[PDB]
Amino acid sequence: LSTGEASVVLAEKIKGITQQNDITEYGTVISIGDGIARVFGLTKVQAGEMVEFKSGIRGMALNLETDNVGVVVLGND
Amino acid sequence: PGDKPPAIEDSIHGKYAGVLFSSASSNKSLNKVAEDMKYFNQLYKESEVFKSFLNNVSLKRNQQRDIISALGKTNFNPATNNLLETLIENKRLDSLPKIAEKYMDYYRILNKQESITIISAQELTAAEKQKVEQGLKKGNANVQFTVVYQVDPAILGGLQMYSGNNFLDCSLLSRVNKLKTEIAKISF
Repeated sequence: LSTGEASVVLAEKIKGITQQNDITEYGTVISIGDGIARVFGLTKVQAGEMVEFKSGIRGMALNLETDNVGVVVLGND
Repeated sequence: PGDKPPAIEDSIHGKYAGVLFSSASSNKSLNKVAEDMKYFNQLYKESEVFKSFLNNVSLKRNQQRDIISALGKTNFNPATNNLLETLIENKRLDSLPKIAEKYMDYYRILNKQESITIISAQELTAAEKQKVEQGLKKGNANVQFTVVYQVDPAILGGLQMYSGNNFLDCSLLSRVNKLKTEIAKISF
């Protein structure tokens, strides 16, 4: 074992998953329901910011939690 | 040691750590797993990507399994490998760090060595410190210990010893307060 295994993990992560875009500006939907979506890794977002999903429908970042972001969708779930 | 952890707790990390402690101490080994868990703790804080990976929840189970293998499939006790697999299956991987820390705590409780802290207003002269060691020894007289000093109190000429979870106050400040209170209640 070694401590420099970070590069190994980094290399494995970049290849195995065709994902992990610029997390600072993008996020993934953990769950959606009851007019609420639990986004993930939408860091650097501001409270009250306006986000947009894939389909183009928009939402506002109401709650900013440590792990996820609570966004209210301005449309049909 | 009776395949029983020091304490039993219902918290998530507590539950997993206790099972790991029991299972590990059962087969033969605890120190091996201790190095594995200690390695994870150092890595969780030193490697930024590893921390982001653990906290990442949008990751699939298969993806988590492959990245863990890339880290290392050996140098980790079989219990540790089985623990990681279970965490991946139960979506509990994010709590892996806490578990680690908690486990070492238990391990450090099994460690006989302890640190004793003495609080005194006056600076402790080296000759005086040697006498203090003799007294602490004669008090315990059966366990080796490491001494620590700290001098920033309001008490004067008093010694207060902290030993892990025990506190013994020999401070003169306590004597002053006790006398002023008892003299008040004389009820002449």
